[PDB]
Amino acid sequence: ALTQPASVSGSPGQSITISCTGTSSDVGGFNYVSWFQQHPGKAPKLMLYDVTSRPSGVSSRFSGSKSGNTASLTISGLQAEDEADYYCSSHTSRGTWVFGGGTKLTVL
Amino acid sequence: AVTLPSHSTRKLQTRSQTWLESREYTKHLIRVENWIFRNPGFALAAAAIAWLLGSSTSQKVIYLVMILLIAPAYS
Amino acid sequence: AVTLPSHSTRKLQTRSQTWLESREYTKHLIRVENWIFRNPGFALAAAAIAWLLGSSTSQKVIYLVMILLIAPAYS
Amino acid sequence: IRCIGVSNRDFVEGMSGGTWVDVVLEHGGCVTVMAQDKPTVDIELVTTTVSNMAEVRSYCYEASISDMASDSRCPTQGEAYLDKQSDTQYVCKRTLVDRGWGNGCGLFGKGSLVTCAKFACSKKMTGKSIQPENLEYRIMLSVHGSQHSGDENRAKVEITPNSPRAEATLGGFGSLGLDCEPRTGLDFSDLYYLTMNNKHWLVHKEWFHDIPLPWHAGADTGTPHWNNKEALVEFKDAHAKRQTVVVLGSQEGAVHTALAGALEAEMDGAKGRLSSGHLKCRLKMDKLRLKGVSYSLCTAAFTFTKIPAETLHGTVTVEVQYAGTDGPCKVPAQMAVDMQTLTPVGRLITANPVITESTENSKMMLELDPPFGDSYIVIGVGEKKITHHWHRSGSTIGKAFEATVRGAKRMAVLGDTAWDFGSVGGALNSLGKGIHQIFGAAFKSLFGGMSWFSQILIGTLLMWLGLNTKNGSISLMCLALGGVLIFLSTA
Amino acid sequence: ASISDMASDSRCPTQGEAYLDKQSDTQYVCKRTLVDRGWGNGCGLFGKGSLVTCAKFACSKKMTGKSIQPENLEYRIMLSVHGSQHSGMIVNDTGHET
Amino acid sequence: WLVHKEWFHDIPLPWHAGADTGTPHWNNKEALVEFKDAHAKRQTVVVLG
Amino acid sequence: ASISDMASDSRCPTQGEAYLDKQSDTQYVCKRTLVDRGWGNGCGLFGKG
Amino acid sequence: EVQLVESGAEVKKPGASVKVSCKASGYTFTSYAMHWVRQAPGQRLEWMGWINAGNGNTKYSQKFQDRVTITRDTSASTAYMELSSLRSEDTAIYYCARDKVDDYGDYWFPTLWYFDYWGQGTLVTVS
Repeated sequence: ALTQPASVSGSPGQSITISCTGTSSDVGGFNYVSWFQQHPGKAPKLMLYDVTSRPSGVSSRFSGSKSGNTASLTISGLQAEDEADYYCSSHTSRGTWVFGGGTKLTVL
Repeated sequence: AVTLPSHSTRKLQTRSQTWLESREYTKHLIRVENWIFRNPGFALAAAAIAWLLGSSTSQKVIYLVMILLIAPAYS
Repeated sequence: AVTLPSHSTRKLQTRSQTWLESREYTKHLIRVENWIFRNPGFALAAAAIAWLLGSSTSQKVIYLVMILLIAPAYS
Repeated sequence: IRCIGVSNRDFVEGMSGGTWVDVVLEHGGCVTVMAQDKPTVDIELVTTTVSNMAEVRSYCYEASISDMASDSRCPTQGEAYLDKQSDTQYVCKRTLVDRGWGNGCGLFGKGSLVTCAKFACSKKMTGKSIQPENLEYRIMLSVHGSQHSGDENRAKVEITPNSPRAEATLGGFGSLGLDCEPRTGLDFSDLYYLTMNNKHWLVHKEWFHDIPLPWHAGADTGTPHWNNKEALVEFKDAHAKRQTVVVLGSQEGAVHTALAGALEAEMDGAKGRLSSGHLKCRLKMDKLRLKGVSYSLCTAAFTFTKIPAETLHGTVTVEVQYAGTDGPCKVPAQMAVDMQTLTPVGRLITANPVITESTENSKMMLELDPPFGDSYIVIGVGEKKITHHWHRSGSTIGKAFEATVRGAKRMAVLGDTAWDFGSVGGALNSLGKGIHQIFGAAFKSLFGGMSWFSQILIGTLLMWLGLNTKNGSISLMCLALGGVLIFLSTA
Repeated sequence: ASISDMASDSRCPTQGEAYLDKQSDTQYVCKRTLVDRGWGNGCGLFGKGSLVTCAKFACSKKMTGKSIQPENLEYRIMLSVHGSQHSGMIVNDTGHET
Repeated sequence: WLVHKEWFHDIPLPWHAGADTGTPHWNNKEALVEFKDAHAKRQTVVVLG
Repeated sequence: ASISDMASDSRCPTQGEAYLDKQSDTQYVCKRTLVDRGWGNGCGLFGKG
Repeated sequence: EVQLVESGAEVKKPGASVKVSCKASGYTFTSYAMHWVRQAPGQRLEWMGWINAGNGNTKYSQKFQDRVTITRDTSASTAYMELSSLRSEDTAIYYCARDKVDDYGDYWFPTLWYFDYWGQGTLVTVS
């Protein structure tokens, strides 16, 4: 329901961006945009909520942005422990949740 | 819903009794008497408003009665 | 039964809406308008009865309105 | 926080005792209290639950008749006798019937006919009594300041007539005392809790005792003994020689339309929560401190995370992000025009805003009360101060008019207790409250049995009457009118 | 009446109006009102947003009227004669044709 | 019952009209459903009894 | 706008009202009127259907 | 602290019905709503529905409107999800996530941080 890139790769030490395109009912109209990181085996971990805002015990490298119908997660200073699955989720206008296709980030 | 017009307006007149014939007069009298018994001060308010309207005594009494009937129904 | 006293007499006043709030005004206006529309000749009857009552013009118009309200409810 | 987007929040700016301020809490809206040297606190009444109510007078709104029987006697014999007459479960009716020479009884008088039918209920809509005990209000508090846009900053206070006063401990800000009047909140002991079928209302005592249906007082068990035994049973008469018995159907939508003006309620478990009411607490703000003072100013750069949004009442909410790491430090924020001479215009209804965390990027939310002109939100110290352009629409005259309108609506809703909203307490306030009590008692005695049709009619009538009555009562009738018709058009 | 699966749709203060896909269905009752929104709720602006709620309507009890033309009404008139009949045959309805 | 015209047409209840074929279609529908707006935040739907 | 397969329904002068099964569809514009009918068209009565 | 623990993995033949629990610990269970999210093997996550543990209201997705029933047990602090009429597509991992319920006891609007804590997962194998 949310258009996400299949995979994204970047060398350690540089920034990278993962986009998430939705409609005017889930991502376009609401600040209900969240980004979850999931290492293989573990359950997803809330990396960002409220678009830009992020939880307490999360490194300040993760940033959030939104323009029109597209949200974007930005990782500056790509570290080692960043190879995981990144999912964008949004609470639609009708009161339901939609998730993204998924992005496999490779730090190389 | 809420309005549901009463059929006694178009009462079918025949030898035989209608649907609820034993309840009409007591129905309206009970509504009026109950409302007036619950709210007595409006008797004073209606007496005052009737006194301020109408020249003769009969017109004032008729105004009082029509107010005391039009208030319980909020017609 | 048939009487069933209304609770709008004792309307509980609060910030929030009451049980059936949107329907009160339309309720009473619809009842009166429907009865008058089904029975037009009573407009003439009430006009005559109000004219024969009350000295001044305003008293007669008030009698007209109060009769035209007390009839649809048969109050 | 918890008050920003509420659209029915009121500001209780001011404290002339250096101490307690009276405040009337309502279910609809919330109250932001801002004192001289104390942090802004947002207070809201959230839920009032009633529990273990006693049962009084269940009514039967769907009856059913089981087995009919009848008896006739020829015209000069005693009376028709059914053995089921002395049974108090049977509705019996006696009438006269045409008899003679054809019905095997030789005489031509009227005979007596008795018909009896067994009564059995269904549904049994039930009312219950709300005593001052077993009633509990829940009050939620939040504190402005370091809170992020989305605990030691929030508290929950339970207030029951067993414990009318409480203290909410806000770590670092101290503790806020609430001395409250639970018993005189909504004047229960006139209200019953009514249920029909998984739907519950708050209903008046008199309405519930004036409703014509079969009833029985006390708690139910087994097969009850129904009282009145009619208004659900109709003994119709046939062609002068029979009697038929029918029941009126289900009486439930009739009650639903009869319950116009009664409050809804929702019950979970034995406890039933009301969704409308009011309470009156006095706020002892003498142990409220300021967490922030004695912090050095932040010397870094701020960014605007979203925007400076505008609430319905004109205040601006700004969410900022801090890039430096200075630890807990004051946020230099102001509303200014003429960037050359940064003269603080307006008022900041926020604390001496502070950032709590000490990390790279932190977030803050502060709200401001800007002046009516165009202005700039100035955040930061120098050469790094971000600024935002902001325009406010109203004028002070419009603000005063809206304040009078809000006060009038609060009076229409809250009678005399309306005088206790900024009740810091003088002699003009108490005199106004006393004369308002007197006039309200007189008005409720005279009028107050009327519901926006009766009131609009009698108001227009008193309007005309006072217009043309030609005496000193003109003013009296015009004032009574205005009271009535404002009570109406408040809606 | 009987009601069924409710649903709702809400929008930010400065958007269009809420629209449920079940408003284009003539079996649902829908109502549109204004709701407090903003920032906390999750949409950034503070005005009144728009909310639509719809519920499926079903009737479990029905009531019917029927028109009566003044034709095809049959009246049954019963006739009796004095004279030879004894008291027994006052309320006897039997093979009167004989 | 035997009922008068104009009492059976001035009734505020959801009405079909004549031919009942399949899934009925009730024309009014706002005389039996009440939309109570809770406090600022929501909406609830109930039916009358 | 563009319009598409029109249809219609009709009732004898003393019957209910015409009802097309496509009035329960929110994609059709429908209008109801009265038509002279009777005894030639196949309704034995002469009012307006 | 906050800990959501689900029952172990399960294998079921098609046509059967699975019932997976989610025991909550470390917070007040009555003041939170539990969502159930299904993840296919190496695919997107799928939201199935939620239940308000306070009063008991539930909301399911259109895709599972008539195949899933979510219930709760407050005294035991558990949330059960039952899926009937299993298909080969239903072979996936089921997670449970908490979300704070509004202070009025209703769950109309979710809080900005919806799925702050998750469950470890439970593999349902449809053979």
